[PDB]
Amino acid sequence: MFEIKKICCIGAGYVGGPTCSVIAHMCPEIRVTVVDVNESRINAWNSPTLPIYEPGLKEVVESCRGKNLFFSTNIDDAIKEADLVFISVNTPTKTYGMGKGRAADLKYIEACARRIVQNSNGYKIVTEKSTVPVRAAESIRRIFDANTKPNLNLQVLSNPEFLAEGTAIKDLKNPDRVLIGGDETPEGQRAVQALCAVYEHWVPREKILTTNTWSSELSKLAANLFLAQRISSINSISALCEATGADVEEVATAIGMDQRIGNKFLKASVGFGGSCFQKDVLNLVYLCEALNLPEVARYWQQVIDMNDYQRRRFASRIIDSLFNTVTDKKIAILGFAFKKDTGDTRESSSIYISKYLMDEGAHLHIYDPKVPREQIVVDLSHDQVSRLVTISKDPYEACDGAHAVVICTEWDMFKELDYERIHKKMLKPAFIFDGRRVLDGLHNELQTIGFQIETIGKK
Amino acid sequence: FEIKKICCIGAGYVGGPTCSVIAHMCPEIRVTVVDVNESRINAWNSPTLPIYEPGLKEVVESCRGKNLFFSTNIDDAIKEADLVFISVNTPTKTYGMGKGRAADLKYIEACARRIVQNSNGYKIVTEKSTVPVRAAESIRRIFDANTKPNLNLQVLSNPEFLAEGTAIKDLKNPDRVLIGGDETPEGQRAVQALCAVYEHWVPREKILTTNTWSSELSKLAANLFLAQRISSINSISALCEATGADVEEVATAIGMDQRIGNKFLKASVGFGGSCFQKDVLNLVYLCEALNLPEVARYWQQVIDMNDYQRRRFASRIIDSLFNTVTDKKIAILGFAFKKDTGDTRESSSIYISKYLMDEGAHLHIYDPKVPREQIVVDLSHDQVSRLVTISKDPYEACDGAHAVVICTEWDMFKELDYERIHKKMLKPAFIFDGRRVLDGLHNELQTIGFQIETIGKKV
Amino acid sequence: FEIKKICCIGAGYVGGPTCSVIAHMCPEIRVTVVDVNESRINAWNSPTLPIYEPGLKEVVESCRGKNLFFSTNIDDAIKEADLVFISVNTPTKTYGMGKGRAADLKYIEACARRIVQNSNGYKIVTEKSTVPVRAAESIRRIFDANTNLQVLSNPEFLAEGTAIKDLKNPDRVLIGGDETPEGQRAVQALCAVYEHWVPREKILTTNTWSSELSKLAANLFLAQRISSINSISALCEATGADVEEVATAIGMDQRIGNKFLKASVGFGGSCFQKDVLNLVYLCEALNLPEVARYWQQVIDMNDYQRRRFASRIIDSLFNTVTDKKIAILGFAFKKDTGDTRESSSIYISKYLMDEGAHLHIYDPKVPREQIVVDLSHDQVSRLVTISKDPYEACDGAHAVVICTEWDMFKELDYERIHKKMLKPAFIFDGRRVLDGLHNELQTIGFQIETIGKK
Ligand SMILES: NC(=O)C1=CN([C@@H]2O[C@H](COP(=O)(O)OP(=O)(O)OC[C@H]3O[C@@H](n4cnc5c(N)ncnc54)[C@H](O)[C@@H]3O)[C@@H](O)[C@H]2O)C=CC1
Ligand SMILES: NC(=O)C1=CN([C@@H]2O[C@H](COP(=O)(O)OP(=O)(O)OC[C@H]3O[C@@H](n4cnc5c(N)ncnc54)[C@H](O)[C@@H]3O)[C@@H](O)[C@H]2O)C=CC1
Ligand SMILES: NC(=O)C1=CN([C@@H]2O[C@H](COP(=O)(O)OP(=O)(O)OC[C@H]3O[C@@H](n4cnc5c(N)ncnc54)[C@H](O)[C@@H]3O)[C@@H](O)[C@H]2O)C=CC1
Ligand SMILES: O=c1ccn([C@@H]2O[C@H](COP(=O)(O)OP(=O)(O)O[C@H]3O[C@H](CO)[C@@H](O)[C@H](O)[C@H]3O)[C@@H](O)[C@H]2O)c(=O)[nH]1
Ligand SMILES: O=c1ccn([C@@H]2O[C@H](COP(=O)(O)OP(=O)(O)O[C@H]3O[C@H](CO)[C@@H](O)[C@H](O)[C@H]3O)[C@@H](O)[C@H]2O)c(=O)[nH]1
Ligand SMILES: O=c1ccn([C@@H]2O[C@H](COP(=O)(O)OP(=O)(O)O[C@H]3O[C@H](CO)[C@@H](O)[C@H](O)[C@H]3O)[C@@H](O)[C@H]2O)c(=O)[nH]1
Repeated sequence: MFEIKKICCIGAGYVGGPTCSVIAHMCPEIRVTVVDVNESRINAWNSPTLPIYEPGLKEVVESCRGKNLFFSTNIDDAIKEADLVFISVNTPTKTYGMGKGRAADLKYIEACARRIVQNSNGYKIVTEKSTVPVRAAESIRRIFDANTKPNLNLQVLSNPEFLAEGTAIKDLKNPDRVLIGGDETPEGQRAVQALCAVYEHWVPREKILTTNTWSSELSKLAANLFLAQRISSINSISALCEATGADVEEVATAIGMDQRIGNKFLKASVGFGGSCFQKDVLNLVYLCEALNLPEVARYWQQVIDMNDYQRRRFASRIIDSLFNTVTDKKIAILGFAFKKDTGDTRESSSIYISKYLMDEGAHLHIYDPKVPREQIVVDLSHDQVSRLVTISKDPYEACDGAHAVVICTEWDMFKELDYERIHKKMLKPAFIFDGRRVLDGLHNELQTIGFQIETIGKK
Repeated sequence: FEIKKICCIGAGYVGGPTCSVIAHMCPEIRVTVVDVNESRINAWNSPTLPIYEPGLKEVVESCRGKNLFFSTNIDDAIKEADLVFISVNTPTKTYGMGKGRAADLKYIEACARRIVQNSNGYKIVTEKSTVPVRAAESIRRIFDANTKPNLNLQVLSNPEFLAEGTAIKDLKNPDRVLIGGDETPEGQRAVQALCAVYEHWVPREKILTTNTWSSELSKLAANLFLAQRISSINSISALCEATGADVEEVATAIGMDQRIGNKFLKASVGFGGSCFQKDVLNLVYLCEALNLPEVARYWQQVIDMNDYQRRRFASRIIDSLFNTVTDKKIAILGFAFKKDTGDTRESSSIYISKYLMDEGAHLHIYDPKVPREQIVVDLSHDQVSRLVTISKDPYEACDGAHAVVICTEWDMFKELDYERIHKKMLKPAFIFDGRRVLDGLHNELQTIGFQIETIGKKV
Repeated sequence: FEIKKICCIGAGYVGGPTCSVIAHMCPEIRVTVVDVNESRINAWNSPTLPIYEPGLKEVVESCRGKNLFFSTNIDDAIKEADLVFISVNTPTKTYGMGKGRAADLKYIEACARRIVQNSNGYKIVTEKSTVPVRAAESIRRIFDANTNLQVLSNPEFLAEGTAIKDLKNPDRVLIGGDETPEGQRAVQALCAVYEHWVPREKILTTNTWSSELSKLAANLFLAQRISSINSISALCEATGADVEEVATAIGMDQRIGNKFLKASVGFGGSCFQKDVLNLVYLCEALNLPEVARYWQQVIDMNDYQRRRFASRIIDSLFNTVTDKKIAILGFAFKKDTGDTRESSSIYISKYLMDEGAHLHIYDPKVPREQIVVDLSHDQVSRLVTISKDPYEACDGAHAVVICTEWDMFKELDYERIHKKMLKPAFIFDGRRVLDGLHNELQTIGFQIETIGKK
């Protein structure tokens, strides 16, 4: 019977923000207050230009901002007034100690939990939205039960997020499903039903799926595991195609017409990237090693190993094709973002293709149309960067007097280039290693030009 | 030109149904299925077909005697037919080099050589049999080594995608038909000619033409992807039992992401059937042939997971019976590898039954459609005489037993009288549900006094 | 056409002697030996050459400025030459993919590209560097791209220290080339150069790959022998047999030969280990792990032999060597050279340095700056002294460690050495140079331990 009147969200990031903006927009009589430790980020949200850009987000925020939606920096009063409290802070991979470089660090989630119980009174619904390790909600509950008061009654729910970077507003206005996890006790289900009620304001009851708490946490990770698996699986197929004279695009199409298999996430590449997949896989493999599930640990670890194989063997072909040495040779790196049409570099296959060539002493010239040059120096640093790396300002400068052109990001502009011009002003034999299949179709015109072309999944 | 006479060498789970469906759809084409096995051809020409397949008996009776024939006269059949299917079995080698891993092609080769010994003029030889990549090239060399004047034999790949239990449905309305052929003129003659046969009931949009190697590899990749889904959901199942999450919940949340799909996410004791294990093992072995050890161990994980799923389940039964099962009666419900078939090939029931037989148990096995003599054959290799009993009905098997092990998801098992089953079971009585069919009946079952444990649910 | 002008890119231990010997034999041919190291070139034009090779000083001074030249000007040497030798180094890559295994072909690639940037008309490019199999296909692809040049293989078989005798009286010459018309003309042209002083029966012609691979295979067999007889020495030590008797016995069987059966602390030198590693790394790419791990045993045994010997010393010195003066007699990798590439002396010294031993190192032909360089990367200032004469090195020494078979180490006065060593005294004979001299040393009071004696 509980009705959720005011909402607070700790963490105004890529998840915290748009999620609450849409809630605000869909349920005009609910107050949505987004707070965050980073005072700048909060300010950019009330600013004309948003901290994170998502198509349609500005329209949504500007619709209810100041009406029922508020961005604020006063976290404490947001919490003590709220009915439901989202925890949407980050869980970065631990950089030291046990689980170094795989395990998730809960220090921020724990900070939200302690600050909540500090400022809370009466009844409240705490809902974690961050990708957490299974039973991380058990920690939030430990903390709350340890620091209890009279009339304090805090209920912990899981409500993970699923939006893809790029389609967030669509993916939230019209979700494939909404996921809510709660205790299978009466205090839980009441809290589950309260969060349902909020999602019912624009999400049909049929797409709202309720589970237990650990099913919901585990669901978040596994969805990413299955997706990343699909890519590693087709990538391994692409290796096999090159050895047997098959074409991986032909094999993809045939596989994906099996409706039980489906056709999404089958485009073989030089490796997947992004701030989410590899992190979640490592998180799950570390969790498994801690629950004495080595069989399961090493099952999922093959998603990473294969993705690491895909990248390393690309670099190997380049060196193997360049007469086994690539030291002091100019090489063009076309594309630095992990996927096209973005400026995000996180875990981009190009960082590692570049780092491999940099270990040989190749003189790299890098071009991305959207990535700032100073970001590329960070991703390659940690200098060896000054001697070998050079961020070019247009593609043709990168290919001038180069041995090879390496395409590492699927930018559509790379499909349009003047490979006539590039060839005259390259060293011979000129090579093209395309690791994003963007040059599919153009293979014949390129050979006759004299270009030597090697692409993933075709001999 | 038109194919007017088809011959299919191999009257098994592929050759029978696929040919019945062609005849039923192509009245003007004479379809003859041949086999070296006379009892089987006898069964085909009888009111009791040699396999149980929903709907197969109507389709056969629909045109048997008119354009559909079953004979042991292989030689005259090859001679008469325009198109010759190769649809013989391709088991894993149980001996020699690659024992336990490599595919055994002795049955393909015998077809190829019989085909050439029986052939004049023009024929299209098509292999449906799942084979290693480059396997048609062998048939092609055998034909080239034994060409006689006017002998023109074209070779095609036409992998089959039906699933047992849904064969007539899959054949009558396939997601796709895949044909692999020479990029040469004679090959395109051959491929167009086979497209014409399927174009009688299969829309041209759903007919995929590729080269021979892509076709064979697609069939392999399709099966690998499917089996991977099962191993992936099963690996999640083990993690569920350790965390308290529920695999049926997690599966559901995962499958509503349309990029993943909701098919083939039903955790089990282990996938069976003639093809998944052997096809993975084939691809893995072939990867070693071609210096691709990374790919080999990426897919090897599919089998290892499945074998761990099975061992872990056997272990629950034994650990929950205090690690001693000697002379304890155990009911085994379901011996078929899936429901709606009589095929037991590689059924998890076999491996589960064998684990319990090694512990000295008294197994009473029931299954609605698997013939009695097949079960005895599958557990022999007597241990069977001392330990194994085939039960006429499920209540007999559960009578005086310590536990019920459900291995096949036949619908009837959910409908049993467990009230009755309990009174005559030894106490404490266990139901180990290896297929999640008793889901939602757990509360009722516990009050009846039954102890129920199922894949992917924390005890 | 008769080859009238020859260029050799790379004036090292191969390009220098091999071209000196070509010039001394062929007075109607102009041989210019070039290199980027200007100090190396200048030393080749000096009364003190940049390498110690017996007979080499005579040969060079007999032609330098008649038909033998050493220049920094790489381009004109190629432009005007009829034949360009590539004799540059192919080390083991210390970086990137295959670090510690694969051969670095960056110096070959440099020649191939400078040749075509600096040459017109007809020229013969010969690969004398020890390359992997099919590396001559790579130079061919380069030349057929930036387009008339022919590519040949002519590996060298000279061993350092005997380079002059081996170049004047070779067992055989190996020339590998294309099986084409254009190729077989270029091969018989190089034969003509060698036929001035090598008989035709001892000139062997094959194809490019068979030649590139014969060089590696030959060095494998050679290195395998040493390791093989070295393994027997450890067998001898445990059964009281004697490695020299066993070796002598083995070698009387004509089918085995009597050569390369001298046990030792471990084979060194620029090539064996890198060539074995090269071939192993070749084998992985070719999906041949048995061949790979077969030849890998040639390296493991070598490393074992050195370690076993280094531990011999530490164990015998009552298990501790910290702050103890030890003499290292012999830093070159073999006798009659000053090359210290992969000398076992480096590996024993580095082992002894890890124990904190103060080393005093002597070698007749190795210059002191090389030893300091070889033993570093300070730890060296603290622990390593370089002695002007041997008796200085052994003054107050706990032990004398012989790592090189310089004939003069017999000639020493171990009466005198023993009087001024700390007690008890030890000699560790890593080359068996002291056989027969034992009883003397035993009576003098020296404790003598060598390779292959219990
Ligand atoms: N990036 C994505 O596409 C998705 C991310 N996620 C989850 O979101 C996490 C990070 O989310 P983002 O919004 O992308 O990152 P973010 O770092 O932009 O957002 C988290 C915000 O929380 C603030 N914060 C951290 N600790 C705090 C504390 N104790 N008190 C107050 N504010 C605090 C941070 O300053 C930051 O602005 C991931 O690790 C994952 O768990 C889930 C789905 C997708
Ligand atoms: N059973 C299935 O679900 C499917 C299997 N496949 C593939 O189709 C092939 C056939 O499989 P099944 O029909 O299940 O096997 P099966 O063993 O039931 O049928 C093969 C038939 O071929 C006959 N045969 C063997 N050698 C012969 C010869 N030299 N001459 C004449 N007849 C001969 C056998 O007696 C047998 O009746 C396999 O390669 C399998 O991988 C493809 C799709 C579905
Ligand atoms: N040392 C030996 O006994 C033999 C060695 N070989 C092979 O012959 C080769 C020559 O080895 P070494 O002479 O001992 O080594 P090295 O290091 O003495 O000679 C290489 C010389 O070439 C110069 N060089 C390298 N790249 C150059 C370039 N691009 N342009 C101009 N000069 C360049 C270097 O400055 C150096 O002085 C090696 O590949 C070796 O494996 C073959 C037979 C015998
Ligand atoms: O066919 C394909 C599709 C994608 N990719 C690669 O996959 C990577 C990841 O792309 P994407 O899925 O957009 O990553 P994210 O933007 O981080 O979003 C993922 O991670 C989020 C956080 O868990 C989930 O909400 C999303 O559903 C999931 O797509 C990229 O580098 C792509 O190049 C391929 O290689 N082939
Ligand atoms: O979610 C699932 C789906 C299946 N299974 C099991 O997996 C096995 C295989 O199931 P299914 O695919 O229906 O069996 P098959 O009849 O062997 O069909 C597969 O193998 C055929 C032979 O290659 C292909 O033609 C089909 O496309 C492919 O589905 C059976 O033991 C099932 O019980 C599960 O455990 N969970
Ligand atoms: O019976 C023996 C023979 C040699 N060695 C050791 O082997 C090493 C190398 O000796 P050697 O073969 O002379 O070395 P190199 O001077 O490098 O010559 C070898 O390596 C050259 C480069 O590949 C080839 O040209 C020669 O044919 C080949 O003998 C030295 O450290 C020696 O002490 C022994 O220990 N015992």
